[PDB]
Amino acid sequence: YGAIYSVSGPVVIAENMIGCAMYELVKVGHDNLVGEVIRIDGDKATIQVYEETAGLTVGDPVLRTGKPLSVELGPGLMETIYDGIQRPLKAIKEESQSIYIPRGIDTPALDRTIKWQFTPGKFQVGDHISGGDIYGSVFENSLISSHKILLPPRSRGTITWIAPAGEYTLDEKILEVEFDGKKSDFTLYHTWPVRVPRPVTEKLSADYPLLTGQRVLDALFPCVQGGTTCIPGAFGCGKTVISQSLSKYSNSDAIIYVGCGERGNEMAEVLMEFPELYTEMSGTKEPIMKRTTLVANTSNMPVAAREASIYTGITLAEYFRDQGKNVSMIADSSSRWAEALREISGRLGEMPADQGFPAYLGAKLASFYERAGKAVALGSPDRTGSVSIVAAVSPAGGDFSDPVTTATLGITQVFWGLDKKLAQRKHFPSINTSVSYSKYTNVLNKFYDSNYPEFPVLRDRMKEILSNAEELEQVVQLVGKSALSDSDKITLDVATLIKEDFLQQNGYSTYDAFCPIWKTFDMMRAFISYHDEAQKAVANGANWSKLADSTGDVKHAVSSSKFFEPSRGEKEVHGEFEKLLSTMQERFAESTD
Amino acid sequence: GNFKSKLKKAMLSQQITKSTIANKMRLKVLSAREQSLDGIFEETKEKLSGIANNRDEYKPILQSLIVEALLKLLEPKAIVKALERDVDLIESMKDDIMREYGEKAQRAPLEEIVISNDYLNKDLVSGGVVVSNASDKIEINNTLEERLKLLSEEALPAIRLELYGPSKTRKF
Amino acid sequence: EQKNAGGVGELEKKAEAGVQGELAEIKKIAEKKKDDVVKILIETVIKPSAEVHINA
Amino acid sequence: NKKAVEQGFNVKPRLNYNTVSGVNGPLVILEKVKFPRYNEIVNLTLPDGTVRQGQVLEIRGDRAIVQVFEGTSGIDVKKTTVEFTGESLRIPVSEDMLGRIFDGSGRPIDNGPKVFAEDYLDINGSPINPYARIYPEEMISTGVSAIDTMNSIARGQKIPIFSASGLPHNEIAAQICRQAGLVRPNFSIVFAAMGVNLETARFFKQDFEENGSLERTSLFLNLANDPTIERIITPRLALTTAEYLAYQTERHVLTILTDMSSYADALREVSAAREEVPGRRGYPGYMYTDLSTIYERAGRVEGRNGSITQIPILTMPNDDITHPIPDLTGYITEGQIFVDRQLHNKGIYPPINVLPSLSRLMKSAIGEGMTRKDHGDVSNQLYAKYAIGKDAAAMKAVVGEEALSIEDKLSLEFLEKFEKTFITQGAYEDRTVFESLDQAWSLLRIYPKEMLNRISPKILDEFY
Amino acid sequence: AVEQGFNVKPRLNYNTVSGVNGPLVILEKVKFPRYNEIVNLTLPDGTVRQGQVLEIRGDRAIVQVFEGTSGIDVKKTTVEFTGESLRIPVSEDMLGRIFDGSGRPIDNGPKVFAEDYLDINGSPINPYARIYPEEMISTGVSAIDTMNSIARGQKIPIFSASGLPHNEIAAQICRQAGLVNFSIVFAAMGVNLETARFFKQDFEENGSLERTSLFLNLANDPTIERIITPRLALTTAEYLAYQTERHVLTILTDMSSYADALREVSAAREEVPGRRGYPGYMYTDLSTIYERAGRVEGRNGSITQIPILTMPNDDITHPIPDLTGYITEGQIFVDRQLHNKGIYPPINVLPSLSRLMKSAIGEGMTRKDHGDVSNQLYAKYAIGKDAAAMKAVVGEEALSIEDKLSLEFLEKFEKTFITQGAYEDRTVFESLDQAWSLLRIYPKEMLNRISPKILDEFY
Ligand SMILES: Nc1ncnc2c1ncn2[C@@H]1O[C@H](COP(=O)(O)OP(=O)(O)O)[C@@H](O)[C@H]1O
Repeated sequence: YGAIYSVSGPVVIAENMIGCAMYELVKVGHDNLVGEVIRIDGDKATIQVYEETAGLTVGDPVLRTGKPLSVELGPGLMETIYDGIQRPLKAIKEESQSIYIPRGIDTPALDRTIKWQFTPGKFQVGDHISGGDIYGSVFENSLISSHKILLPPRSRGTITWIAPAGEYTLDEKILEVEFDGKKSDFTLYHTWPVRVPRPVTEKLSADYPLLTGQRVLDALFPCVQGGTTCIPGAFGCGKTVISQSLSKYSNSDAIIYVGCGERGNEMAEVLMEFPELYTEMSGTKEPIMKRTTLVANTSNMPVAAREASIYTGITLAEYFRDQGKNVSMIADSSSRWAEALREISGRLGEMPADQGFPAYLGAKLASFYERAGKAVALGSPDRTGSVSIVAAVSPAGGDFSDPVTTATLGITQVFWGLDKKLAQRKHFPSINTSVSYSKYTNVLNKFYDSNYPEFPVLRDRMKEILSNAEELEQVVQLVGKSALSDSDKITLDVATLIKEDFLQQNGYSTYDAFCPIWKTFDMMRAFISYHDEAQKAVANGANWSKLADSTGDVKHAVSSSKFFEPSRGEKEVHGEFEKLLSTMQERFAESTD
Repeated sequence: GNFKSKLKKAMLSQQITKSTIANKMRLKVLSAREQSLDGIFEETKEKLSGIANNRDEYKPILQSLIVEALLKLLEPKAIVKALERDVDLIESMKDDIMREYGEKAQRAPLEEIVISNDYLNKDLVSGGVVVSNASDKIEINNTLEERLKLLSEEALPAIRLELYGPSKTRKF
Repeated sequence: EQKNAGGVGELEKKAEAGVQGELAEIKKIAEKKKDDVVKILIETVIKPSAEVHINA
Repeated sequence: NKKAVEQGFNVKPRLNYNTVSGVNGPLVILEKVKFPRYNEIVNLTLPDGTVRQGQVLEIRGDRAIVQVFEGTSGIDVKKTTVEFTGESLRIPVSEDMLGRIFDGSGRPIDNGPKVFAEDYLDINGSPINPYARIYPEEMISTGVSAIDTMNSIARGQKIPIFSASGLPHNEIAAQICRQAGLVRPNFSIVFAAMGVNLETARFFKQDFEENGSLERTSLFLNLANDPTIERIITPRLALTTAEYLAYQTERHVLTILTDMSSYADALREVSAAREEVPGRRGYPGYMYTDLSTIYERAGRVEGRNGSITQIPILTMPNDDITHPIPDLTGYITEGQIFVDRQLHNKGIYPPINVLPSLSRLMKSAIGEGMTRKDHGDVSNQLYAKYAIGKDAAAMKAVVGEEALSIEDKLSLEFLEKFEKTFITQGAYEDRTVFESLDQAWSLLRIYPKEMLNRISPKILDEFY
Repeated sequence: AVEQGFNVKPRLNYNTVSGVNGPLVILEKVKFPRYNEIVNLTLPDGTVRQGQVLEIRGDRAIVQVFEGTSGIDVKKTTVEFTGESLRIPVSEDMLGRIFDGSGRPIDNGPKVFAEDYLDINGSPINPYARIYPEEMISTGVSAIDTMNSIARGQKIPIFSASGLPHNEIAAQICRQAGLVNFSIVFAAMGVNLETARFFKQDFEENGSLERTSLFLNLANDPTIERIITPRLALTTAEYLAYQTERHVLTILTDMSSYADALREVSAAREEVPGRRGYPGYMYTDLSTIYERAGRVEGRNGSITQIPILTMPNDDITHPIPDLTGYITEGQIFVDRQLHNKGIYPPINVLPSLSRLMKSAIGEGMTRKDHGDVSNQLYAKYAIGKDAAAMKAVVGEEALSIEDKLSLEFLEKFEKTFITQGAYEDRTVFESLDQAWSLLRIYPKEMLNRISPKILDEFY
């Protein structure tokens, strides 16, 4: 045990500490505040503390734990909210009987008292069991049922005693591996260093789309299950709402929401809203909250804990991928992680990179975003999980030229750049279609050919319409609409209709909270057909000025197609869209006759 | 066009599997050289293990191995870690080792040489010593096993030129 | 694609057959030069040099 | 019963250090300190007798870097006695604060007695447990239509007022402070004037008395002439008093933190003294967390009927949203009420520009029984038509009114009768949310039902 | 004949680690520390991480650790001073393999059976011994082979912003980089696994994996061995090209990530920083990397260097692209605006330049009209951009007849000449014919930059 020697915000240079390793976990202070070592200079080892350092006194003992920052994985992870360090907020509140996070609470990461229905896997006594093999499944909840208990990735050997089926607490031994004569006892939970990525057999190309349920996203800039995503944009653009509408209705099996430097009321909103929504997956109306775990490190909670929250979230997502679940980790305000790194570097005195950030920010972000990606799990049986990272980079001042935004665009394959100007007009989700891109469009051809064959053709056609009308509107804003031709006027009107009735998706509304892939494809077909048939009609000789008044009914029916509630069923909404297309064709035929 | 594209994809698949079939066989040749080379070092390790058995022939080698590492340390006092089977030899060789270090390094003779009781693992080390500084913070893994490991690391081109002729491609 | 898949095993067997000569040549070279290389390595490992650092 | 107070019914001696080993800027570096405590309020005793407080900032072994709130002007090495209180800064809080006027540091300046403390609370506060937080769904009938119907204010909302140098942020913030009331059932108020000029201080201290709020408002007035660093602890003191009131005596507090740009400037002028990482525009890198520590002390908590609303008035320099203060305030807070220089020049009061204004607690507290069912759709439709009108006004200023289409002309008419008959409002004229929605519908009835592309068909049928 | 030494040099193990911070490990009492030495830090867990001595004092040695300093204990880490700079074991059998960032293999193959231990830093080539490369390679890309032509031995990077298809362009160049049998060495530098797998897949599909050696340093790999990866790849390339008389096409992707690694290492040394925080000597470091191209007087071999580069914010003024332009011979500029407009390859030939086109252009090398056609295309494209700006600012009607022709040429040039599908391999002659079909839009009077003796013969 060393002693504190200097405290300056969230850095505690602790003297008499010969023997501490880099990124080792220490218990700084009498309250046993959790801290990690980041720099060593002889005896004095500079510690960043994941807790309020106020009140620390020189000479306060600091204990070297002997193990890097480790997150406990196993049953009980789901349907709980955690702090930056792996601490349950519910357990902390009930232990402290207060509404504040006390300094130095050491509640167990996973509820030990709750007993789980363990049912042993295919492995029998004597069979060689390698890292990551599944030796049993616990019934976590009605939705994440069969929470398959993996062996620790570094563990290997032959089974000596596997527990029979029954009810077990986490502290209860479940399996004992004999390896080279040294028996090791394994339980339902295993710790894991957050910095070290969980091993996988082999990563795979992510060929299945993460259906966000939002028309603009999954119709113009798709994200695949296992693809890094970035959502830059100023305050109020809608990064948090896109993240929440993704974690509420995506096709991901399990979700690890990470509020790294977010607002407290946002996490409270998630806590009260997720139990009130039900996912149609698993053949029942099970609540969303049974599949989401939350890592809430709000903005005012300790600066250093933001990095711990990000790494804990990604490690939970990696564990649930190794189980075989299509996880979708969501790092809310990933720029707050960069700001935490900048603050800690400023405390350390390290030389800055561009704009105050440390020189290693790009490397840390790259190593974090490389954790994502579909990959075959480590051991038998064959499992194909996936982690999709959707992190909301928050630029300083709204300009995408921020170092965190550039270092995130260099690594992420998707870029859902938000526009503050579109955000102000309540044009939501305010996706800036000019700069946003998705590098997974080529990969998703193998899925769009199997389902919805015309989807890519419609996507490029609508991107063409939007780009052409954006350029035309840019010209018109300085040269007037006098010189526009009839075809150009149709392009302008059609793209305005697209922006105001298809791209815009009013979340927190009954009809357009979740526009799934089939309704999105049908609406997309309706809009594209309207544009194509209007252009054909004007080419046939019909004047656009008269055609607008003649087909206002068709235009309003198209714009009102977004009001078709998806809950009516795929067959019903598809039928309504077929009827709308027939009515549109008949109306244009009558007008052009 | 989709059928033509699929045929092109299948054709490129044939090239992909044709290379990986040849690459796997090509790496079978490379693994054969390393495995046989490992046999050379496997045979060498056993032969050096027999050197320590012949205490008469191994006697002055040990005095050289201690001195060859003492001259690198240049510390006035040193700690010599040796096997359980060589402490007796070193207890008699120390007097000459002190003078030999004094002469070769052209400095004052060693102040004190101490055979530490932390004997080397007899199963992994066949001979030699691990000479350390006075405080045991700076040391030299001058054992026969480590010596052969260093030779294996730093001599591979010479073993290649011995086992095989120089590569016909390598000119200039 | 099925026709190409069927030929993979035949291609693998043909590749394995051609390599087997190289493995035989490697084994012969190893057996021929094993004594010489072992002698050189042993003579190098034993009989150490003893020279202080050139800058000392 | 209350045995917690008895545990602190003890005496603890304090060490007086005449060991000042130097001083540079606002930082006093001590030496020979006996086990320095990081962030411990320290009472310096100047040679002239003046007593200046200060809190430790860095405790390199047997040395403490004490920053003094009132400035180091006059600190001598061989005469100042630096006395360690051994505990972080604490304000003596009680239910008797309500109705008193405090200085920047909490020392009363109303010629009244010292606060008969019910408890001492660390001014830094503690992060409220996000599991204990409650999402504020109780909307406040603010009275100003531009806020009640668009960018709505919930109870635990922390919605700042963004305004330029000369805009009437104080007048609007006083109107919100005097008319705020729950729509479907008063607010205790806590004030924190940071760097305001005496005119603004007297305006608030007189408006509260005029409306009778002063019987339940505690003012923390840190004017321009007050020490610059005291503005760092003034908002923490105000929010600690408000946290006590709300979360312990179960009151509804409406915290107002005037001139938050002055607090940000105090942060910059302190960080630049410590040569810290310069973030952007010179503000320290950690200013996000420094402002978050302030703003996040708001919102309702589980099991307690209290609630802290925040309206931190902000003075944007050069009326730029991209400036670090308004940018980070927008990221941290849950809305903003953008007071517009262009609107103020046009003569509209309140000069609220709804387009940059936002409220993240308006997706809740709208619809069903909280307000009329048309609120959520009508606000969005008003935003859409206001933006269309602004774009068409720009197009008109460029090319001429002849090229404006029928929709553009309708947008111009809507924008005119919107800015001049819906945003505009008397200073003492409060409009219920239902009346504001009725006026909004009267504006919307300019368009035919077809052009209202945002209102749901059911809402159109029932209300248009 | 060949000469080699069976020599065993015992290595000093130092447990005297003083302190560790960032990527640097500071030792305390090394005996005669050697600069640019390679050390093996034995962690308390037993794992061994290589290092490299960056600076020495009387007894100190500021070791940078390639595999990161996580888990290094000041009381149980033992540093083993090897006694020589970083030497890669090369062989003619190294072709067709895959290696990690630090030179260790990734594929299931064994350790490379050494043929020579080459110092990775290399040795300076005598400028008197360098042959000026005047043998153009027909890269197949129209915008490169026609207007920014590459000569065999030229170090020409691909300046592409974040998210642009520079990987696709470089894979295309590798696939169809014949002359008007290239061995390839690849140095992945923090590229994501998607990009690395795409490069590996392309090299396998085009049959190149039989004659290519990849040095993959993924984004998951440690961020300091990005300083050894270019040197390892380039010393392999130098070995093959010079001492095997082979032709090598080196692809050093993400030199921006290499410079980020240099910044991370330099900022931990508290060195005086250059622009944007990059080290002052970063010009010299990037020069030591890039300047290892070119043919040699004796050995029939060439390292045609194509270091892909990620200019942040799509800016040339940024230090990495600026110094890469200073060192390398021109650049291939990939344009975000063109990519958004949908062109592939999105090469913007206005910032693009090839310093050896002036010699490998034509007049008996490729075609008589090559140089004049390229100059005419570049001039008319600049005129087209100017005309587009003028039309956007002051209306299209105000544009002159020449400006309108320039706009039509710009459209038909971006949409039909630069625009080419991947796996399309138009020869330089086909590229010149398409260029002429573009230039015939203009009348013969408005083609002033074309020499009349070629205009009258090709119009
Ligand atoms: N898709 C959407 N549908 C409806 N409202 C939205 C949508 N996206 C954002 N919002 C609005 O934006 C506000 C929240 O924005 P948020 O995502 O928190 O931005 P930021 O993360 O920059 O603060 C909410 O008040 C909500 O009404």
